Amino acid sequence: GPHSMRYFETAVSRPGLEEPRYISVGYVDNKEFVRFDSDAENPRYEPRAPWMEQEGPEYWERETQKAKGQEQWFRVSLRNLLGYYNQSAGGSHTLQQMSGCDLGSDWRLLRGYLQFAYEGRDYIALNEDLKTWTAADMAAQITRRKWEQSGAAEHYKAYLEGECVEWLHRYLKNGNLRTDSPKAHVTHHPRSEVTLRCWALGFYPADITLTWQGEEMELVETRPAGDGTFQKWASVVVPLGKEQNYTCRVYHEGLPEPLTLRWE
Amino acid sequence: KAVSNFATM
Amino acid sequence: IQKTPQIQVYSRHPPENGKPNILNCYVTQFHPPHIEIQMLKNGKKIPKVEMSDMSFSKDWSFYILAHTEFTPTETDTYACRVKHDSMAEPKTVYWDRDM
Repeated sequence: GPHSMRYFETAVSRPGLEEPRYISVGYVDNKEFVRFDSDAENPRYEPRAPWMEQEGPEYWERETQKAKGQEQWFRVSLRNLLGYYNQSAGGSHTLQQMSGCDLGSDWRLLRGYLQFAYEGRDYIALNEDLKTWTAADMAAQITRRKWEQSGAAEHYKAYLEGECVEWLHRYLKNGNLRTDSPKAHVTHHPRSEVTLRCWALGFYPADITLTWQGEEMELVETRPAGDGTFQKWASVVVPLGKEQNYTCRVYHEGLPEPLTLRWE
Repeated sequence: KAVSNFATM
Repeated sequence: IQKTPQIQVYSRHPPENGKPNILNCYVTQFHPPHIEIQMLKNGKKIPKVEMSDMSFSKDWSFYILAHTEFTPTETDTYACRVKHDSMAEPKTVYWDRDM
């Protein structure tokens, strides 16, 4: 199966605060594994899953200094951006980064990622070639030119193809993957006509499809139960007496094949 | 393995 | 610029009156990340509400899960109330045990 690593980083400035708040979250296979928060009493990268406790003290020391370096980088970048957009003092501002790698089932690099947002909107991104930059904003051209002239892309490329892949291999070995199939049931709610609501519960990961049918409806967005698993439902308003004409189908990666269900 | 950025914006 | 929070209120386990459960308030798709979330019983703030750490999605919007222990009853009404700069007034979503 395929694999991935991501670091999602955020710095926020506020009218009062002397220094921005910086938060970094690391993910392996879309599951949080490390976290740094500058608001902590003694800010350090901390493990977020049990399998990371295997890493010794020098690992945490190095990563913590990386994060403190990022915190400085974000502080300076936030200041530079304020200038680029002619934003005055007295506002709140946000700078975000996503970076990392996707591996195929063979554990080889499929794609590197490096994108940034200012005020929640795309600012600059490293293209899939890992050599050139896309920047929409006129203000972002200043940064694009600066990074073209400094050769920033070659260095990010080296990280993405080297370190990102190599350390993801090490984390997949130490973390040795699993999924939880959805348990489904249909509820019955008489109204004017009855609402049949098909429930999917206890599943992981969150990606799932629910359909009602012969031929292909209200729903909710997939939501966390709070215990590591997810929930979803879909409903249809259906004639009283004729509820057996309708069948709910649940598609999830953990299923040997799609579940088919009806009101019983 | 956290990324360490290069040139500032 | 502002993105308005989407809110769902729902229990962790299938609700049964009299039986302790966990009530969730799942707030997504918002920007800026500063937000006030309160969970209410009969219109009054519940004091001991647990808050997930804030995270953001691949579209750069922020999300967070608030939760609290509660015991559903036939007559008590639960809700989540959110204040965010994208909305002039707070937004309240009521728990419906069937949703």
